[PDB]
Amino acid sequence: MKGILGTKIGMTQIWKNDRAIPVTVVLAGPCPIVQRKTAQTDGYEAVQIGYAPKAERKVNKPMQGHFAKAGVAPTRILREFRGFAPDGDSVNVDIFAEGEKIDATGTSKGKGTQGVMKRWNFAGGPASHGSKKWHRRPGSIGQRKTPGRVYKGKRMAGHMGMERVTVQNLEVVEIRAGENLILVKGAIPGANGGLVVLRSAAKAS
Amino acid sequence: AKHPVPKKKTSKSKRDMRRSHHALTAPNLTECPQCHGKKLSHHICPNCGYYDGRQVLA
Amino acid sequence: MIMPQSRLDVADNSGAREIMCIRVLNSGIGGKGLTTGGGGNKRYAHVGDIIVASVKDAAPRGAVKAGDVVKAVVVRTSHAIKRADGSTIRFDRNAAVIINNQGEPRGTRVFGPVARELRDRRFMKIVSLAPEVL
Amino acid sequence: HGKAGRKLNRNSSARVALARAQATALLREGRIQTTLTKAKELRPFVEQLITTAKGGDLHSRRLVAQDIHDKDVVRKVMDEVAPKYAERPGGYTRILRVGTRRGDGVTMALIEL
Amino acid sequence: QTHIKINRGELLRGIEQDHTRQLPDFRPGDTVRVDTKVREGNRTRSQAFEGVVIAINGSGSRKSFTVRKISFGEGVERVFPFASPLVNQVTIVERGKVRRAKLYYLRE
RNA sequence: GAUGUCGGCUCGUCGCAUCCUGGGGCUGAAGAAGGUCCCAAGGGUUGGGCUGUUCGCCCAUUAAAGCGGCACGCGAGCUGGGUUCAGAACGUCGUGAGACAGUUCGGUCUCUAUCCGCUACGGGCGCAGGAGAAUUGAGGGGAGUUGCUCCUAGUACGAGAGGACCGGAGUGAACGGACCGCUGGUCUCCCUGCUGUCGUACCAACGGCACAUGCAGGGUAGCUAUGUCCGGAACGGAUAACCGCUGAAAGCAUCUAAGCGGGAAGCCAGCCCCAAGAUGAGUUCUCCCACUGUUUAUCAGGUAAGACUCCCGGAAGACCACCGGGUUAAGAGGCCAGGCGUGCACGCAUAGCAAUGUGUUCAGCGGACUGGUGCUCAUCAGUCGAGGUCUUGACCA
RNA sequence: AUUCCUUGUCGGGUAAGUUCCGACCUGCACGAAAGGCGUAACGAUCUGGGCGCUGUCUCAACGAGGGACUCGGUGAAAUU
RNA sequence: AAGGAACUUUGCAAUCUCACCCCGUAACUUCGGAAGAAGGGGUCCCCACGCUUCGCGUGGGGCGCAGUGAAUAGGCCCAG
Ligand SMILES: CC[C@H]1OC(=O)[C@H](C)[C@@H](OC(=O)N2CCC[C@@H]2c2cccnc2)[C@H](C)[C@@H](O[C@@H]2O[C@H](C)C[C@H](N(C)C)[C@H]2O)[C@](C)(OC)C[C@@H](C)C(=O)[C@H](C)[C@H]2NC(=O)O[C@@]21C
Ligand SMILES: [Mg+2]
Ligand SMILES: [Mg+2]
Ligand SMILES: [Mg+2]
Ligand SMILES: [Mg+2]
Ligand SMILES: [Mg+2]
Ligand SMILES: [Mg+2]
Ligand SMILES: [Mg+2]
Ligand SMILES: [Mg+2]
Ligand SMILES: [Mg+2]
Ligand SMILES: [Mg+2]
Ligand SMILES: [Mg+2]
Ligand SMILES: [Mg+2]
Repeated sequence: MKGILGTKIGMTQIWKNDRAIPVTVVLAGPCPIVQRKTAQTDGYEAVQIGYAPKAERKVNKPMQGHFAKAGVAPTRILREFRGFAPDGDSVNVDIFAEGEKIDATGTSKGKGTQGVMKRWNFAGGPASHGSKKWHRRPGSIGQRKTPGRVYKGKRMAGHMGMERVTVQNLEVVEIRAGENLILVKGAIPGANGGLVVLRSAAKAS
Repeated sequence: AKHPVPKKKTSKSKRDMRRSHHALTAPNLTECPQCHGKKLSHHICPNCGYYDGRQVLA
Repeated sequence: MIMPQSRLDVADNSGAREIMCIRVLNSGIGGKGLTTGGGGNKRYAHVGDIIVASVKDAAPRGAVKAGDVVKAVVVRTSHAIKRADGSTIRFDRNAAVIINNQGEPRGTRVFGPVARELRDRRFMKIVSLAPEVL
Repeated sequence: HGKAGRKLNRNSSARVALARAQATALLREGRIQTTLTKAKELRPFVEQLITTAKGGDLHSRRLVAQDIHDKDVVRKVMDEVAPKYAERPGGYTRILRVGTRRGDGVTMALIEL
Repeated sequence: QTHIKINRGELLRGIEQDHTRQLPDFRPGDTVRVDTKVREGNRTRSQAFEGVVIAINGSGSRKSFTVRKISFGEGVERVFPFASPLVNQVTIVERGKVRRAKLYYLRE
């Protein structure tokens, strides 16, 4: 529910007490609140937030109108957050607490066309005792005369990566408001300089 | 023999349908600000050899 | 990273010179003797892990003789072991200490350094015979 | 993936031969007409060659001689071209696109300094 | 992807100086490294690891050095983060004469 | 006028007569461990030795090491050990040529997928104006395993030996997802060292060739697992066997005949991902706005908002697609500074008979990293894109 | 290279050995120039074991080149 | 990386080994062999001294991770 938008900065090594901690640095920059979705107006409850600034010249006439209505500044990234109704213009301070478990989401790094061995952890085959199918190649796609078809969903080579990925229950190690930073234990999906969506634990333990 | 092989002739219809994307897209021709012969955007005008000043001979 | 077929140097005077891995187990030690497995898969034995093993080279005159199926705890490994502060330890050779069904050594003394991880894993008696605990 | 950052189209030795080959050509001729891509790859190697020469000392010369195996071109670059570029904060290489060839249908380009 | 005008370099450097530690002017050659073994239950021990620096990988938080020793007949290699809280102080025992940065040859 | 035949591998999916785990009933169930039957198919179901073997036997573990179907599933997917071609041998049979219930060594497994099917990705048009963007979720897919230890508690129970249910903590294994900070792997020319030979006139310094890096040592970005981080859930609703409340037919009794409650790893929902071609084509915000055309060319043509084309690039990518920049400009290159890697450059001086060593020099060199900077190219243009059908109803000047 | 029963039986080696070595004789169905038993050396012969080393494998990764993909040129095939 | 045959019908394939000099070498034998058995050491540069050269031997010194420094280049053993 209570969420924000940021940018993956990098990973570093940090200590808390006597133990080292791998940390992903997120610049969870200030988010203008740009549209309040109400059951009365939209049919569901949500908030449209904004992220990186955009030069006024780069902004088209229709997007200018959408921003001018809320009287903000044009952004570039616009996302909603269901059931989260704050007051003012969204920043991590007081939103997230040091220690709080969070749900980091982004777009995985894309690996293009990837065959069954990498894409699905296949096995491929013998590298030596007679082959033409040396390592990658799937085996049998099916059976015989029976479902003279191949099962829908059959794990096959395709475009791997560049998908939405949510990583549940990540520790909030440190927070540097004003610097608009948030240290998170572990690995968030996507590449550095990528959009990230940090929110309240989907369903906490 | 020649292992996977076609089962039936592909009809004049079916063959043609596959070619619905084979059509060449005409170049977006611009007119040269000088020599007034047509040219390609981001290229030197063929005719005068200009690209603000004259670069290529003729 | 020890696995079935891995040959290892014996870090005691139990009589065995070289043991060969037969099974990597999910290394018990609690209340009664050693505990029963935490599954039947588990591919690698690390330092502080118990393995079942066949004796391949044994010294003349000793408790443990060749071809005996025995239990041993991994004491050293070429594969690096990582500690919570960020430190790493890695040994030139991998070694084990033969143990009984209550995880106590079978020999009178331990040879060379042992991994601190053994202390954590409750192996008191091993860590007591140990010359160094790096 | 492949998020690297370089570009070959032949074998190690050959990539270096072409680079050095065309670098000597540009430096000797001042303007060469080549394939667009081939010209694109050339731009930085030759731009980097001028900066080395911009040293003026023997080492700077001898370093250029590792890539420029022409006795004369090394002198032209050392004593003539590099000095002329004295207050240019790097950049003397410009690429213009000439237009498509007959045989392969490849888009040709010019590269001048 | 979010095209924010940012110096990720510096931003990282910022959250790293609070976890960076300058240690003596060593390159290879011998050193007494004085680890603090708090891990012996509630009791805090002190053990010293003394050997030859074989490598010096990393920078900033992530900077570390590899020490190699022969302890009770068996070869031991330790990797230490410079900013490890379990490190107390490293001390040049004696300086060495090497012709490279890695000296892994010493493994034989 | 040909439906390739055993086993393996690869790849799965499905039945339940369930091997484990879940719920129960009876027990010759004190407890603990069992036995047996009922409900239950969500996930799981180890690695070796021998044999072509399936099977089976053994070793070592496990919660468990299930039985079957899918042309004894799968050879336009791989193998080719077994069997059923031609050589050859042994035993045996036959006078023989030959033969088998046999046994033994050998013995070519055919680059190009047309349709359906399956995985990825676009082009078209539709969704009653032309556009930029945010979205609901009908529907669909993924996921679903389990041990051990402690606490309850040395309690219940038991004469004792031993030893719990229920509830609550931790910590693994295997599997999966993401990630590269760590630990490592690689990093085909980023740095050094080394040989032979040929070249740059020679010396000195270098280059080629010795692989499609000559060889060695190291190694950034990247990518990577053997390295990290997270995950399977909790709550709920309806059930299964089963346990019960109220309670007749049958003045008693009965969980049922009418009604009602509880009850499973299963069902629906919840978690993650796709999702309005959901032709039933949904919703919200914002923009542009009613242009011109002789009854001779009956809708084409300037245009708006907006986009495409082209260019320079990209942690995006087969191509397309996607994201960024395009001078009103820091997009990429170069250049500057820094990081990082290599590890002390050429030249000169000194020491030595020399090989070499020392200094100058934490030198020199420099792919991909982090900034900065208008030096180079992103020039100049072209192309396209609305003026909104009708019927009913309601509100309105 | 002969044995059906058969994975005969006992021993060896292996953690575990239907194969292999050795004994044993109950030779379905050895045996003396269709030679019997043995034999050092020789073998791209066949069987079984060991040391060494290793991407054969756990379990695969990275990297290179040549195809595959894209454009311009020329343009086949079995099959139907 | 760690492991090192666990792959599998079978170490099939692919490593390891690799030239010259010195030391050294088994059962068994038809006394030839087996034998390159097995195993171990050396190898580059400079200087001085000696000799039988194209070169070699002894001494001391130098440099690198490494000296048949790159190419050509036996894996070995036990039993049938
Ligand atoms: C290598 C190319 C070569 O093919 C082969 O040699 C393979 C190996 C051979 O396989 C084989 O002969 N064999 C022998 C058994 C193992 C292998 C085989 C069989 C089936 C599939 N794959 C391999 C065939 C598949 C085999 O057919 C098979 O014959 C069997 C008698 C019946 C099979 N049916 C049931 C499908 C059939 O496919 C025939 C008899 O050939 C020789 C086929 C006929 C048409 C033929 O002569 C081709 C022109 C042939 N000659 C040529 O120059 O090119 C070919 C295509
Ligand atoms: Mg494989
Ligand atoms: Mg088939
Ligand atoms: Mg490293
Ligand atoms: Mg048949
Ligand atoms: Mg039960
Ligand atoms: Mg690395
Ligand atoms: Mg290398
Ligand atoms: Mg209920
Ligand atoms: Mg644009
Ligand atoms: Mg830059
Ligand atoms: Mg073509
Ligand atoms: Mg015999």
